[PDB]
Amino acid sequence: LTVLPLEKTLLTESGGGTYQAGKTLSLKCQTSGFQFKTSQLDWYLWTPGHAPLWLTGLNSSSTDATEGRITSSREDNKNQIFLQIEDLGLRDSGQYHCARRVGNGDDTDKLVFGLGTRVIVEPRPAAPLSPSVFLVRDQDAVACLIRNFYPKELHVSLTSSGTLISAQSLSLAPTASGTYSAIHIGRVGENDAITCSVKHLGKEIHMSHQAGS
Amino acid sequence: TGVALEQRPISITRNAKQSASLNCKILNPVSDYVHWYRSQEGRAPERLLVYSRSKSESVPDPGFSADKVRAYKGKDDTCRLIVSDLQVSDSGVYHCASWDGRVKVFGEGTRLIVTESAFKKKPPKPIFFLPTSEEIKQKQSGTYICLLEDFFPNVVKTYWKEDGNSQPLDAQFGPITGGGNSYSQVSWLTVKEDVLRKNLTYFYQHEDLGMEPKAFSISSV
Ligand SMILES: *[C@@H]1O[C@H](CO)[C@@H](O[C@@H]2O[C@H](CO)[C@@H](O)[C@H](O)[C@H]2NC(C)=O)[C@H](O)[C@H]1NC(C)=O
Ligand SMILES: *[C@@H]1O[C@H](CO)[C@@H](O)[C@H](O)[C@H]1NC(C)=O
Repeated sequence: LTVLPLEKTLLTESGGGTYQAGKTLSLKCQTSGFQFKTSQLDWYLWTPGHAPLWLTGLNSSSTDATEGRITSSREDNKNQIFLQIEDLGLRDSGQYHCARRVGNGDDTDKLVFGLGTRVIVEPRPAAPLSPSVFLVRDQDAVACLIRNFYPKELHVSLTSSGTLISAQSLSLAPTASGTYSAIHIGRVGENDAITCSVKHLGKEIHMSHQAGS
Repeated sequence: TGVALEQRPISITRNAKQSASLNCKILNPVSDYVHWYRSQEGRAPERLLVYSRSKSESVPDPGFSADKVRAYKGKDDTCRLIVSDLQVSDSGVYHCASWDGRVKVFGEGTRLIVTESAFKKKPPKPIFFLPTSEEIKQKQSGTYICLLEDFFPNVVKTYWKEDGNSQPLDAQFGPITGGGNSYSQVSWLTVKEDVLRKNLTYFYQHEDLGMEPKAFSISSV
């Protein structure tokens, strides 16, 4: 015979979505299946490509957090805990998991996680900003560098004397200033005429390296 | 000095029925137990087993057989996880972890990829583009670009450092694009004119390189 607590750890996070930088994140974790008041509960950030990171946690007597802008709290009659992160930035994107510590009490304890909820932080809107366009070359590779535009929607095309070059592909990312920059890569002989042409908010911007006068 | 866990290589690719050894170099250890968690798309991350370094004992959690997953000791006080008789359903990200008080600290994870298709690993082919005069003239700043192409699997880690600093710089990274047996990724670093004279180092890791990063120097000369 063995004696074990009768319990299942059910955790369901909600509140995820796309947020603007500077806003406050508010997440809820609905729990069930185990004795709520006496439990130990935490929030972890799982961003793809990074180490899962502890953010904050709490029980009935104490709470702690990794930063001042991060806090958690409890609603006992509903068996819920909450997460609040003020002043969101791009680094706060990822999958937020509610976690419960389970085990004997020592360093053999495990975390049980819920499915989590996805948070995407994007720059806060600001005045439209047309990009600048620069061509760069290395042997038969051409990069088209597109710097500091807002909003993110644009259309890019690399062409050699009027026709689309092969193996074009576009990479786009936010910067720290709340704008976007982007690189469009293609393959073309180092002596071919090349034009990079960008359309953004109905304006056309371009750079070309001519092969003749 | 703060507990930290290191995991390399960043990925392991296998066919079915093979096995895989995952590495965890744990530094400034504060605990006797090394924990192994698994993450799969759309599933809750969960712990597979816990290993006591002192007692050299590997204890699987319910649902996991010691025949299937088993931790043991390795060179330089390294904990290693062996996953036997690989099936496609084993693919995912495996993190080692350690308790540090009420806080659990996790390694960055190694991605196990199990596929039933024939494959060959292929290392990134890097292509560098350097700041152009026109960019400096128009923006008082310059963008370094590294394109890594034609690698397999679709897992890669890249970072930029400047000499004298050891925090990665705030570079932009594009998505990993491609399919089949050929993926690529571009990253780029825009810096102010003062930093255009300083020396930079560019690093990448990939499973076809094994554990050691490749590093390139970018300097004035
Ligand atoms: C970046 O590294 C290069 C060397 O790789 C440095 O160039 C040297 O500069 C010193 C003067 O400080 C000269 O005496 C050497 O002859 C140079 N060597 C070479 C190979 O060019 C350069 O100074 C470094 N840049 C910075 C900002 O430290
Ligand atoms: C709450 O957590 C703190 C910090 O880990 C711990 O010291 C304390 O004993 C816990 N209290 C309860 C009631 O579990």
